[PDB]
Amino acid sequence: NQYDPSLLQPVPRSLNRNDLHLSATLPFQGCDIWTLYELSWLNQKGLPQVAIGEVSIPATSANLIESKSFKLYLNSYNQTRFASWDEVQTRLVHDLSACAGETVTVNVKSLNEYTAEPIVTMQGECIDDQDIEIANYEFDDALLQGAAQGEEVSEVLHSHLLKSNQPDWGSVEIAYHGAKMNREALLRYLVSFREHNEFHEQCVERIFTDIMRYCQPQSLTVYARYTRRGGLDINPFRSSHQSAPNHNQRMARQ
Amino acid sequence: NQYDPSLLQPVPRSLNRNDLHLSATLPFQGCDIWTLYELSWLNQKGLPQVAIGEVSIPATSANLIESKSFKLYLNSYNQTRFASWDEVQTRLVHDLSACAGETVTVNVKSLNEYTAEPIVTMQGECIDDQDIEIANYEFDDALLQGAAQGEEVSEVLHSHLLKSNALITQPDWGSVEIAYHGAKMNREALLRYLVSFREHNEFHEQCVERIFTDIMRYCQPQSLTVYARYTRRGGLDINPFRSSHQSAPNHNQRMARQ
Ligand SMILES: NCc1c[nH]c2nc(N)[nH]c(=O)c12
Ligand SMILES: NCc1c[nH]c2nc(N)[nH]c(=O)c12
Repeated sequence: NQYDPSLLQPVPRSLNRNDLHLSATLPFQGCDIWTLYELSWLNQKGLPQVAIGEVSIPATSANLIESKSFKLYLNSYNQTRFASWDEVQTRLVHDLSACAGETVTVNVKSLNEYTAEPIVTMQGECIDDQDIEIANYEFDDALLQGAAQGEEVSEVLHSHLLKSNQPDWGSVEIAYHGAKMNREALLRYLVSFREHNEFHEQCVERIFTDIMRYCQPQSLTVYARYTRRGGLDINPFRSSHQSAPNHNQRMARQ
Repeated sequence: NQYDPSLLQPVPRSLNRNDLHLSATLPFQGCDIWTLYELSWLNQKGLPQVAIGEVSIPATSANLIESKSFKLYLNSYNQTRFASWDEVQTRLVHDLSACAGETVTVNVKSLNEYTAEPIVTMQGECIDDQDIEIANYEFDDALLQGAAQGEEVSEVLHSHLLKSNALITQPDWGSVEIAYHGAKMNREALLRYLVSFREHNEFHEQCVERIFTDIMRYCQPQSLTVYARYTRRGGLDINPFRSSHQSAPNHNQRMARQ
């Protein structure tokens, strides 16, 4: 099967946001950064081309794009001849923007651009090394109740323990300014996502809205980077004060 | 549920090797390097642990391990408490060696070991940049016929254009590095040959062996190494290494698409 933009499946963002009981206007801004590790097509002469794509979808887009459908859409490029790399990037912008409902940004880079590019970790302190027992993996947001009692602080915390539903795996970076967060509670909360079902996008939005309503920080940023499924990974960034992360560099599991 | 070694499914190497007309005594030595990006389990206290696994399976093993079973087997660790990372590494070795049929080597690394680790590309000259037309995608090994007419040389070549499917599937993507000492290979022929794999259905390990045996039969190098690095599926990638003279690749460093 060749190029087929109708393979893309929009999912209205409002659908699962309704269950976060949001306000009229969004409490956050941000974007979903997708890495397309498998991007490949044929040039005009039938010679395969390979590239890595990077896509940025604004969090204000009416829809997100269902990842399997994104994967299938990309696969439809595989056996398709395009006259150039510019054409490929342009069609990607067109189709993805059409689907999302807002202009999407797309970078199509040759593999060579990645040579020597670092695997990175996240900012701040990892909260994952704690001596605690967890017997119960059921999602409990109330785990955050009275979570930030501390001194007013600006800090960045991260965790590699985000898991969801076969399993999805992710790391999450939480930067905030407010009463200092209890690290055990935060860890327990994050771990409680383990058995639970939502899109990565929806999960980041849940974590943001839960932290905001329980811990009431002055400013908050929640940024997760998930390992790829079907050659694509999703990296939702949601912030009270900030538009996007500085770069797309991959983490160890990605 | 809980840790379950029975999920592992071996696939005998003999299947494809018979297909490639090999005897019990192999033209090559080597191993299959797997990277396990998703390895996770619970510590004794129920706190999730995450690691990247690195598994080397000797090419002399009776069996390979079917990737999906391997993934499912690994998932069974997710909700299981293990006493230590040491116990995890031990269980992996024991179970994977039993499935493969020979002692497998396993390294379980913390995520932190990868910080600042650079992405690498393969060695030598990329053959991918050629202005040529591909008329059809059917696998053709005869594309290598008369492919090394050149003066005697030692060189390393690579291509990012390896693609494959399998009956069990969704395309697989890979890069392949070929180092040889022999009559110099025509790069157009080699590139075409590799591209002709696009619609091919076989496992990564089988592909690499096919490429090695094809190059050996058609190009008759004095020594040959074929090393492919494939993108992951289900959290696992396979990097088969096959050489006349060498037992293993120098490292597991990941490539752009991996
Ligand atoms: N992770 C499950 C999943 C399936 N399809 C998806 N599409 C998007 N955009 N995000 C997701 O998290 C998923
Ligand atoms: N990629 C196809 C595939 C499915 N299962 C597999 N198991 C192994 N060992 N190798 C493979 O290439 C595959």
